[PDB]
Amino acid sequence: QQKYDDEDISEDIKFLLEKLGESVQDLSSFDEYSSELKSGRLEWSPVHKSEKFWRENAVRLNEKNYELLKILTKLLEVSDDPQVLAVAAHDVGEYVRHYPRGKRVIEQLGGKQLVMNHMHHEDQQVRYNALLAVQKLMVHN
Amino acid sequence: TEFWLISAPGEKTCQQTWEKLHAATTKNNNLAVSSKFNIPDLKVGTLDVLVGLSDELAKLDAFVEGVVKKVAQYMADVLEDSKDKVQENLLASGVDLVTYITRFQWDMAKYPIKQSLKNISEIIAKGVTQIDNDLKSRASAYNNLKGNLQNLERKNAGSLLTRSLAEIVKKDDFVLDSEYLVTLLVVVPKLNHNDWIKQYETLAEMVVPRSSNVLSEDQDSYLCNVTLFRKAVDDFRHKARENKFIVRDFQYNEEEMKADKEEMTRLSTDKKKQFGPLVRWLKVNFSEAFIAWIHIKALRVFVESVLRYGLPVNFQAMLLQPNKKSVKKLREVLHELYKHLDSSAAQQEYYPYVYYKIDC
Amino acid sequence: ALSDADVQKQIKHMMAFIEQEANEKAEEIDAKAEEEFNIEKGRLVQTQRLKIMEYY
Amino acid sequence: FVAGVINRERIPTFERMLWRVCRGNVFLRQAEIENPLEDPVTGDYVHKSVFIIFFQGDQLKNRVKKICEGFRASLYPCPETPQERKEMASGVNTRIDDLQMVLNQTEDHRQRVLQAAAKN
Repeated sequence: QQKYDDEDISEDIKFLLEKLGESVQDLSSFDEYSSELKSGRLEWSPVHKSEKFWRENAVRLNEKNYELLKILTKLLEVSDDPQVLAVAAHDVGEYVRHYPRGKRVIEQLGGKQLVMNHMHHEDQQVRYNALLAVQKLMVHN
Repeated sequence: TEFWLISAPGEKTCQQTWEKLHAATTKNNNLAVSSKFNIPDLKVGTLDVLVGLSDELAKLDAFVEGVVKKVAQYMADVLEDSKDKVQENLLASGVDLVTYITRFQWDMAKYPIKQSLKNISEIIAKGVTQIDNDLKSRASAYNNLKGNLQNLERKNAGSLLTRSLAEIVKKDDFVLDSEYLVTLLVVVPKLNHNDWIKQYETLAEMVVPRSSNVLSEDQDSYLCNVTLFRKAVDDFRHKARENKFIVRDFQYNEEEMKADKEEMTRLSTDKKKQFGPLVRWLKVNFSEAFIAWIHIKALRVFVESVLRYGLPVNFQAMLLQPNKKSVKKLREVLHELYKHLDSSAAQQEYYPYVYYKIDC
Repeated sequence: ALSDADVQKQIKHMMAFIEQEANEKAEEIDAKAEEEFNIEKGRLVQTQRLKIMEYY
Repeated sequence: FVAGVINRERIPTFERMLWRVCRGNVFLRQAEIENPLEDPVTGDYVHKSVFIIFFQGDQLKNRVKKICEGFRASLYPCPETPQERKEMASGVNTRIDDLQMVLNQTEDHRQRVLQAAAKN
């Protein structure tokens, strides 16, 4: 934002910004997310805020036998880490704000009863993410 | 010619018959006229399409009226020995409006009894569209004739400056069969009668002195003949325009004047030749329209009837001649008779009894 | 405006309307049944006529 | 013939309008609700009373659709005679209560956040 007359550092910021741009594009992918979720490991990353993975690849979140959603659904009860659980709640919130029949899929999976508990699960970061996910959940409702 | 075709729900048919006959049942103590009326009818088993028919039939009656009004405008246009008060209500089927309505029946020729009412409306639609096609074609013919006749009248209009000189130029003063002489048909004001006659002597050489003589007298000016040589015309006209003079070179040729006179003669003959069969065919259309219209109105009445009460054909048809400045009591007594029976509780909004306007 | 009896009268109004419509569809189906009865008679008899004529 | 939602204010006259369409033609379905929630249009608590004229034919059904649309009249409900409709409605109503308590806790979060922000 603050321009310098140092053309050298100008080109430096240029190539760094573009290179880290394609790097974050490479940290923005469906399959790496599937790998991370299958590893029982979740941490706030560009993947968890990767809007292209969220809106364009939501139909991909309907992976075979809904195993991705099943991993999330079983994490809704076996995940005893508040932060990983928060990430899962946010991801579910996205999957509901994008695809309403996926919403009804989750309703069939019974995740709403588990999520209700997160709306009142000690940690205040857990209240917030449960409330936000359900706020997404209440479209057409 | 205000009238109203009244329909009764028909609680007991004889009761409504008595309602539509007697002087007491006639409102205002029989200051108006209540004549009974009857027609054949038909059965309909679906009311959805019936109310559809009701709406399109209201629209249909509408343009139907528009069409015969246009007709009456054409009657006023032609004025073929017919005035707005003479033969205004042509006696269709030999009878006027009132006798026709009281005498009216379903047109068997136009349709049988059992023809479904929707199909009858379709037949009426085809007939009226056909009539309208004929009306616009006849209108085109009449417009062509009238415009041509107006052009013929305009041929004989205007002063002698711009009017056809067909009745004016004569050969005796108009010099033909001479490559030398040629007659300028000068236009000279009456106030300048002797003046320009005198000054035409010396406007140019190769001239005949003072040959300027009156041909035909108009109101403010008059055409006149001056004989002089052909190349004299150029200098003559130049010095004429210099002195504020008028010269018109109307060339003589007898055959086109004869042709125009025969043209206006034959167009007058075509005018009467069209006007005769035209008024006959228009009498035919007036009768046909008027008949189909009272049928349309009767059908629409029957439609409202079947809409506004129970299933049988309990219904009586009537004609009304309202009394002058007493329609208020007519309507009030009709309310007293019918509105309390309309429903246990109690215009476009409230309308316990049915009656629809007519004025030819 | 309408007691129970009068609303029932309107109900019977529509009953009679569907009486007539039911009769219309029933007699239409019957007339079409006889039409197809005749038509299929003609078609089958014509086809067997062709077969037998070929044989002979 | 499903009871709609009208605010009892133009019922005597909307009945007149329904009569001018067809005077006393079909069954009238009645209902009434007291002390209703704040309206979606203005937020008022005007009491509701409704009387509905309904037609089974297609054209007349569409005509009454036009009439009810020409006025502030809601005809959303589409019930069904079997009890399954009412059972699903009751389950939905449990979800409605869930939405109510969700609204409560969201407001709780809102107010605590605003107090935190305003403190500084």
